[PDB]
Amino acid sequence: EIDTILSTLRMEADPSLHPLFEQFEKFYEEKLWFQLSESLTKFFDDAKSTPLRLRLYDNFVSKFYDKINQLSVVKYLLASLKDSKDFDESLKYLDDLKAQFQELDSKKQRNNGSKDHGDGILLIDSEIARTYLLKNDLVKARDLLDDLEKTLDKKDSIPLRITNSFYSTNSQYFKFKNDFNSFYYTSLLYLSTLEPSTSITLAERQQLAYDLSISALLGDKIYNFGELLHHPIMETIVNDSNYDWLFQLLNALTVGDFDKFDSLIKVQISKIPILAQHESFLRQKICLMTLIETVFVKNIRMLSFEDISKATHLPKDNVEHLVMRAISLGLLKGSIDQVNELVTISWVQPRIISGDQITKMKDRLVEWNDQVEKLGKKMEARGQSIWV
Amino acid sequence: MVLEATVLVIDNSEYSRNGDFPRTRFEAQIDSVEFIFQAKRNSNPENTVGLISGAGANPRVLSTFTAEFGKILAGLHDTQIEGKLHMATALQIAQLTLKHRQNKVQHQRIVAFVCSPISDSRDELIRLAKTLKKNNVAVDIINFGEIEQNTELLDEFIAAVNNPQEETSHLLTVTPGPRLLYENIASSPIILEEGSS
Repeated sequence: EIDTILSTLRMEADPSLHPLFEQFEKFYEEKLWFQLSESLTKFFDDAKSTPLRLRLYDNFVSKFYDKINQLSVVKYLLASLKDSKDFDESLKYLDDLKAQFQELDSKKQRNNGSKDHGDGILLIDSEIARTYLLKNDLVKARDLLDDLEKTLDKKDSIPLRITNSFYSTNSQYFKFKNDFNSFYYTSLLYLSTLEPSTSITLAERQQLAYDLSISALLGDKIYNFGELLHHPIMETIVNDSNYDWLFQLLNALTVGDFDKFDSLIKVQISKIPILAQHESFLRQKICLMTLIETVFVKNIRMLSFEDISKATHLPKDNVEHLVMRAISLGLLKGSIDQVNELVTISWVQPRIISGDQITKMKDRLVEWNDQVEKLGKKMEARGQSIWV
Repeated sequence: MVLEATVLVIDNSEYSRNGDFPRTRFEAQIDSVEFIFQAKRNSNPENTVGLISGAGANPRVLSTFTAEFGKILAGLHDTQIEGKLHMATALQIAQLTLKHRQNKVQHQRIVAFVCSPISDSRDELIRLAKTLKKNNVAVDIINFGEIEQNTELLDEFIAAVNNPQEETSHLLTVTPGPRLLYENIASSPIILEEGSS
């Protein structure tokens, strides 16, 4: 039964991979099924690339169609169909399974005690959208996102596994459209809810990191550059060669120098054509950052066009445009004169709070406490005979 | 038997679904929880049983002490099939439940099905040992899960709890073969048992 199937897997495979097929069979005899589930996991962790991976699934799913937990089972298929080079085949298998899960739930309910079963279904619809996108159908995936999003919100919560796959599809779609802004939001969440599995290869995580850095260079209101380098995702890959000059564009932006930025960008614009098509956004971005920064670290509320023009290396003609985009983006608030040529700031954007700034907050509160306590002492002496 | 208050503890670990008992161990348990409730009542009808889970990843009080199986049934069907048994929490929770009752002249018992090996701290086990001896609570554990690859940490403590006393605490070990789970509990003493007095 399982015996005939087991022989057939071993033969077409390599000698190195015979004991893997053997571990499963052993758990089956003893009937320890906690161990059988774990041992499938070791398989799909690092041998989802073997040609037999899909068939191996086909015997186990039939047995544990309604016996063990639905999240467990489904998980194997998804990993198997991430390793197929033929996506027409991938779409067919999902479409059958999708169909089985709609029948299954009738049966399955009585076995568990009472449980959900929409868990497998949500993951299947994501895989249909991802197959479409690797084949370049933006629209078919597009109506699948809408319908899939609403079902997340219908529940009080979605699991971390389920929501990674939903956010998996969103990342793929956005980088084709070439919206940096959209790509950025999906990646920061993906790291938060990121699966604890080693089943998600590090190769994907690296690739995802490169694209993330690119979103924030071309971005439109992202002043989270320091923040990006704190999280493990970028911190550890600083000493890799192709992600050197890439992080140096982060660091040049921070300190607000124009020369380190100039020397870098002239090389990488030529080398990589991604920086070429979004050139218009890239130059402006520095200018905006310089402006905000000079405003934030100081405590005064106005600057002449003369101070601004030296800082940003722009003439006073372009400076008035620079100011208009900053107010519009939501970085600053204020008003503009051209008759005294001031920018009057009235609002600054709360940014990363450093240890030093906490001390600073505190000093002022002590100043205000004393003032209140003093006034309240006088206000007792006054009105002493007239109170309730 | 005598008028007895029992907390039945159900394990909802991910070894509670092993194929050892037909059809699945989880379906085997539905039949045993029902079976056991009934055995106790038919012995002497002044028995009551409450329901708590020791697993689901969280322990949960479903049911306090009741003479209706309809509530105990209702608590059982609401379960989440994955967990891990937290041995320590079940004993404590069970003990507090036993302090408050509708009759406070009843024997104090905890019966727990254990479907997995324990992952609990050693120190933690030693503290509960003397907590059961302070409050004069006796416990029969039905084990068919902690003998599959584990050795009984629990043995010494369960022994210690026994005193001359109309209740006898016992470790009950079940061969985990096919003959169904309610049947092995029935053929184990649990209402065929004698006292220590």
